[PDB]
Amino acid sequence: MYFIKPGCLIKKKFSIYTSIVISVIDNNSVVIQSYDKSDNGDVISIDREVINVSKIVPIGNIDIKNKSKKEIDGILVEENRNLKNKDDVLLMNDFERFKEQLKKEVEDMVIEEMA
Amino acid sequence: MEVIKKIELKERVCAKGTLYSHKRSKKNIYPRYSLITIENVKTREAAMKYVGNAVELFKPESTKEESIHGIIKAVHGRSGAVRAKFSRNISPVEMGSKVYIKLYKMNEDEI
Amino acid sequence: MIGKRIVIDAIGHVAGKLAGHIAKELMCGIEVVIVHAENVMFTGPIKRGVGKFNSHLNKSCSYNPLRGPFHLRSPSMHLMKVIKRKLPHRKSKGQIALKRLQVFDGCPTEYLSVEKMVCPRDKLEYTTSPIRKSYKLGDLMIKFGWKYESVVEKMNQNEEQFKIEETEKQKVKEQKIEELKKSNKFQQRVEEIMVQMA
Amino acid sequence: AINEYKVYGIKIDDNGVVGDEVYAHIVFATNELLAKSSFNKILKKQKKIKPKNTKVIKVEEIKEDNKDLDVKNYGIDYYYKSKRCDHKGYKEFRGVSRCHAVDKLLCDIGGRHSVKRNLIFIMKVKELTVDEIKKDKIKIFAMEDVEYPAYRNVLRSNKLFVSENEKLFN
Amino acid sequence: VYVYVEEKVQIPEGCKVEVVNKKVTVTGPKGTVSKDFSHIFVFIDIHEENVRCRLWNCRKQERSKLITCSKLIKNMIDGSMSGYFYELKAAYKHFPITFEIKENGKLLIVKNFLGQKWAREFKMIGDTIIKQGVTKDHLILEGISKEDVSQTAGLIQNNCLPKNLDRRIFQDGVYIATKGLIE
Amino acid sequence: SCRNYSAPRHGSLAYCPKKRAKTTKPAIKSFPKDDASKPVHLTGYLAYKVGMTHVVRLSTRRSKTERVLKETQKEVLDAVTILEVPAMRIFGMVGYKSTVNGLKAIKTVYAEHLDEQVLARLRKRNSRSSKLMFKLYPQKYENGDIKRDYELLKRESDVVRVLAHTQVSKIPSLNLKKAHILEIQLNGGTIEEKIEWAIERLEKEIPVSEVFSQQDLIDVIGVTKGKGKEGTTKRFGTTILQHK
RNA sequence: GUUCUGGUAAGCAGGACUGGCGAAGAGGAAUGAACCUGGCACUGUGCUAAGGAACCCAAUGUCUGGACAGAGACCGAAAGAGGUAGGUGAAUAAAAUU
Ligand SMILES: [K+]
Ligand SMILES: [K+]
Ligand SMILES: [K+]
Ligand SMILES: [K+]
Ligand SMILES: [K+]
Ligand SMILES: [K+]
Ligand SMILES: [K+]
Ligand SMILES: [Mg+2]
Ligand SMILES: [Mg+2]
Repeated sequence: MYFIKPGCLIKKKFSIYTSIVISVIDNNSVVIQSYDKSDNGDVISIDREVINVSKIVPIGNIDIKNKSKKEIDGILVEENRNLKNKDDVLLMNDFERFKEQLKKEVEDMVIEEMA
Repeated sequence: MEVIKKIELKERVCAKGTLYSHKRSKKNIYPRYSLITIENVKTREAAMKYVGNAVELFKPESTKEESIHGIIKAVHGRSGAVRAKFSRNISPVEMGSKVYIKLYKMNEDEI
Repeated sequence: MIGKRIVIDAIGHVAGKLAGHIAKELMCGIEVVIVHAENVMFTGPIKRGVGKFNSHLNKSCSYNPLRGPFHLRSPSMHLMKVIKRKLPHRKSKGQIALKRLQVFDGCPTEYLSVEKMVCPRDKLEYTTSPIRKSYKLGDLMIKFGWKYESVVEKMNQNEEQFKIEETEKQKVKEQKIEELKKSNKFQQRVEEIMVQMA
Repeated sequence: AINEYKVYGIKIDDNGVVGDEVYAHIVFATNELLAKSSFNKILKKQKKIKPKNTKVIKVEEIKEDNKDLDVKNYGIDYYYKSKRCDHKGYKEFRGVSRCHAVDKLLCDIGGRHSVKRNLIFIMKVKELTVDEIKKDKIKIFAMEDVEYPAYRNVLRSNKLFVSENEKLFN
Repeated sequence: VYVYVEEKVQIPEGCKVEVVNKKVTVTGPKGTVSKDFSHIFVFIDIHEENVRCRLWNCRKQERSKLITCSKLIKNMIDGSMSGYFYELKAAYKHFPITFEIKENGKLLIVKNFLGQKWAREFKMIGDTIIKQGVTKDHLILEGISKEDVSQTAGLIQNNCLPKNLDRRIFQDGVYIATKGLIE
Repeated sequence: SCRNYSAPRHGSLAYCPKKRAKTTKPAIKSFPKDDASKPVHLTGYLAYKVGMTHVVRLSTRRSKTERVLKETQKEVLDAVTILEVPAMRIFGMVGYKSTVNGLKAIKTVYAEHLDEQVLARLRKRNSRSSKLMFKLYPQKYENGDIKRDYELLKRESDVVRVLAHTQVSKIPSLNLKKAHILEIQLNGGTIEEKIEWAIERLEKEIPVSEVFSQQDLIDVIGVTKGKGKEGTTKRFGTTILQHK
């Protein structure tokens, strides 16, 4: 089991990207640095916020024994670099989606004959 | 058999929804308007993008007219339901039925 | 929508909360099958449940008991009557809706294979605090004369057999196909069929 | 939410500025009208100037900085009206602002003593260091010695029905 | 509200303990015992040769349950290294009570209590066995489980008293004399 | 106001509503608990009521605490009923399965040769029949259908019962040409043993001496004498009112 | 509704002041002459009140404290102990305790 202590990595309710806890206030509230992205044009923003614990899920730990705000922004942009909003099939144009569909569909016709 | 074909044609091109009530208070009903829920639409902001779109109720067992047309007029509540108007008033016997959402806008006069 | 069916595994849900969600679907035209009715959970000590049920048996029609209330003594039928009174059953629309519902203790053989749904908001471990007691409907109903407990234990053992067999049968095909598809003999024909579709 | 304001005002009669004194009052309230109301209340009870002989010259909001949301310890002196009489007391809280501290007291007394927010009066708000702390409650959190795990489960999806074989919580 | 509560019990040299879920099982020289703590809200684990209970942010009446949990675990450990005993003693002013041990020490019969002609039969709970003491008036019970041992002894004491007579004149009975661990 | 004096109720409510029985022949509806520890045995039979007489028996029953020295023996006069019990013949078997709705029948299997007396129950009016009743069933012996049937009964059953009829032609005073048919349960052993025991005995006659012996305790099920429509004084025992 | 006189009181008898029902429909308090919102010719589109928002039944969720009694959401006195959450004032202290 993980613990809620400075340097815990968390996700928020119905969200894909990671955020990090910075201070603990009481037995139910914390201060977090939060990452999010505008799907309108890849515009990111990272900012600090006070939150109740019933909206967050812990997943791991990092050191951050002493760091500045600009440093932790760096930690965060590295951490969630790989992640994405949506599966690309819904983002691409129609012909490209059909081309991707054919691959899967033909592969089944092979497998059902080969098995 | 034309009915079996007309269904498959509609199934491939429309979103799906169900009729569940007339517009009503605790005491009175307003049968000129009907309430619909659409399959994967679950917030009021999501639902706003359908206001203006055409809807059709298809009923093959009918002897008079095989389909009724209508239009989505407004959003209703906070969980993504909508309000619609049809060329004829919907009977209480037709509640629970499947409705088709047609992916193009029409004017209030066309119905 | 009329023409849609749904199968629900009742284990670990709080009775009065699931019943509200189910009743709404019946009014929208869905056919519902509930399985494992003997495992639904009520909150509080069993002691309180026993007193609420004793007060119910005391109720009867003064002049003719064959008109008066019928006190049902099976977990399936009890949960059925909880759902019944969350519908408009004195009118035709409620009587139509009720006939779309079936409830079973255990899992019958015709429903072993079918894939099954669940309701996260109504599960005990979400909707209640850990520090307080609860009981199962199967535990209350043995005290008021249910007579088919053992029949349900025998059913429950057939389910366990089917689960282990199906999972074992699946894991072999998963291994087989995933080991197969890495081969050249497979990856060759991809090209051979595509030559005729490109 | 609660805000902090400072109100200034003078006496007038049939003619202007009848006294050369100006009076001031710091208050925690939700808006300016609830602030002005408090100013009238205190003037009439500690002096005897009724509204028709008063004029407010200024109202200002007071705001802190705290760009990094740093956490601080505060002590608060308060009283409230019950059915019996008026009850005085002192309690300690943690937060990112004086207003954050004050909103937590108001919530506490409503929870513990069944009092509406308008029957509670703040006398003093003071920011404190670790050696100053009197009562037991906040000291462990102040000395930076706390970790705990999660007791509440969290939903994965907004859908009402999900397949048995999916992951349900967190 | 308590911020943190922890309790610890040390596992002796010969003993072995496992925890499956909230069932805790113990093995050692005298045999095996197990008990299920699923009815208590607590977190149990094994760590550095100790058994550890923990809770965070709990109420006053939740921490009482944690402590009670920890004392029961110790009794299981102790009982596995040596069993417990209970000693019973017959007392009479006129009619001598007599005892029979049957079924290898799983059944006790009592005869002639206050001159009554009907017999009484008592069954041993769980692992427990019944044995003869230093003089004819004494019985000894021995077993692994402090619960099973003490419950048995109690049932005998509670039944073998006068009824509808003045107990400060009629003082006859079977009484619990001594209790402890075996050497 | 409360009634002036106390008195008990008239008649028992355990038997209300007191309606007329549907037919004159009873089914045994409840059977004693099975025990796998004993041999296969039958649990019931059919009988006809003849009439009554009386007997004298010797007795020596007295209180265990009675201090009398002598082994006193005493005559007692007692009334008795006589029942006639000709041998029943076995003609088929039924298997049942346990469900959430109780016992349900799986299949029934009949003997190859059946008697005129038993076929006569299947038709309504005795003297007007083409008698084409069971004439096609014997083929099922040749086809192996019987051997498939026994397999299914043996594979999936919880309770096994035999079918037996009575030989009415032996009791001429009944004026009856149709046999009576009863379903009787087998207790003891396992399902396989029960089925083999039954198979050995189709078409044969079982005497009453198989089922009961002297000094045994038994339960008797029957329909009482009929008395027509009657008033409250006789039906429930209420008192007659004032003479004027 | 606010007040008064006679009476142990009363859905009792009798006065004063400002609006009602009588002669007043509609939506809301599950139901109710008089209570809450608010005064009516006949149609159509929008918005709010009072009161609601798991299900019956159109619209529901979130945060922080309390509370375990077949309790409460609907509900009786003088007198009281027990459990638990907080305030204030006295001590003692080789963790604290009264
Ligand atoms: K009377
Ligand atoms: K019966
Ligand atoms: K009039
Ligand atoms: K009027
Ligand atoms: K009404
Ligand atoms: K009235
Ligand atoms: K609704
Ligand atoms: Mg007569
Ligand atoms: Mg009115």
